[PDB]
Amino acid sequence: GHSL
Amino acid sequence: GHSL
Amino acid sequence: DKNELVQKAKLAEQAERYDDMAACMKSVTEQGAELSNEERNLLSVAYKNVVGARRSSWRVVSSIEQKTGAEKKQQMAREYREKIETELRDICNDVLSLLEKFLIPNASQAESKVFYLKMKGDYYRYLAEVAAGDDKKGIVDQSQQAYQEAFEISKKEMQPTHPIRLGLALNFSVFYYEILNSPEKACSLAKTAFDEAIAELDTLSEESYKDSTLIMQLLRDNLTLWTS
Amino acid sequence: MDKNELVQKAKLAEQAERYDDMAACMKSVTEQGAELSNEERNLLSVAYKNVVGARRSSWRVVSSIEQKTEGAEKKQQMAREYREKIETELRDICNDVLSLLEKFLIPNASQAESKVFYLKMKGDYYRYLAEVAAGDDKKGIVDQSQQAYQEAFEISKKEMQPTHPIRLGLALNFSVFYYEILNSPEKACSLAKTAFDEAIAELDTLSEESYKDSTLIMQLLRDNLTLWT
Repeated sequence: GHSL
Repeated sequence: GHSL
Repeated sequence: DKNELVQKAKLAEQAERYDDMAACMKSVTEQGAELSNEERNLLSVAYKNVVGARRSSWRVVSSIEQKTGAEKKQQMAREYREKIETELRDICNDVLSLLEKFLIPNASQAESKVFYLKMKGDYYRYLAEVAAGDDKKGIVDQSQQAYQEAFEISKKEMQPTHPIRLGLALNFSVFYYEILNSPEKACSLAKTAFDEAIAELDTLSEESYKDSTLIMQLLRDNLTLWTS
Repeated sequence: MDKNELVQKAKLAEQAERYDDMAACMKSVTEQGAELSNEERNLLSVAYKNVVGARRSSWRVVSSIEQKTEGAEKKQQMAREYREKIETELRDICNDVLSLLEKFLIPNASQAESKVFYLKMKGDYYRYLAEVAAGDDKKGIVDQSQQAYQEAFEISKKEMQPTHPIRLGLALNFSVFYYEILNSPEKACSLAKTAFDEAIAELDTLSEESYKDSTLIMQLLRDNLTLWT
């Protein structure tokens, strides 16, 4: 899961 | 140029 | 001198010396004036790298500690993970102190408030990643309160394509997914943010459209990964 | 502390990519005075390679910014001052390694392989000093690098097979010294080409343990030859  |  | 510190921080970033870059931006922050967009980005990029190294190290060592059985080696991984945890907490507490003492009470602009409150949410979420018991609950509550206030202000004040508003939705959805184990809420947040931006593409600004369309792609990536 | 714990800590630090921790652990192991096993040798070399490599990479970046800011004196002065700070860290790390080599590692080397390995290392860390040397000191630094490489070269030529990865690795780094430090393309190319051809003529002396390292270094040798021509 990509966070900023 | 490449070194190890 | 502020200009010199900012210029030094830009050099440190190119050199990939993130401790140096964080120390410069911390000194800028401690002077007490509101930060420009540039200095805000430099401070956030600096600490994200300083904390990111520990988060990565923590995951690796915690994974080694769990996959060992061999009691002596497992003790050593536990103690090293604990050491890495102490650095991580010290970095987060540093950032969160700056946010509390200077940045949030001084933020005169909606955009800056959202930025700093998002950052406050992020650094409590990093603390929640490694927190344990009654401690974890208070930390998780602090992360959600910051994200929720940031979320409300961004919806009132910013266009749906604004990179800060989109980045907040991205990280808030990650919080719901991995901290609150709530993929349906995470997907709903990410999907609504994407759909509201794509219904309003005319609010894209030439200065920011590359950031915006990149974060929209990241939101849909997460959507894609979570619903499969 | 206890050496086995320090080594295990070093291996953990390597996985975590905390190379400062890894180097600190292996430096303590080295200072206990006992000859390093092959595994300990490799750990020490990897740690300091990463610790010094971080500064060498930052130095190249900042030094390039310095050149690109010619005609903008405020920015260029700041890039120069930052380069000189990085250079001080770089010298400190190299002096650290070189002192370990002098006091513990080279005197303890009981095999030709270990001798060559540590002499090559000495040649390497003097070469990194030469990359950022300026004044009266440079020619002596360059000479120390050359003498270390030369000693390793003679030993390896007498005691190791052409396909041995430490012999090949020495030829690689020595040829880079000739090209980048001595400014001698012909000696660089002659060394790299001879090492390659001698190895390629003796491929069946490759062991299963080392053929991947050896064939990799051969490729690197020919890469350098291509670039240098």
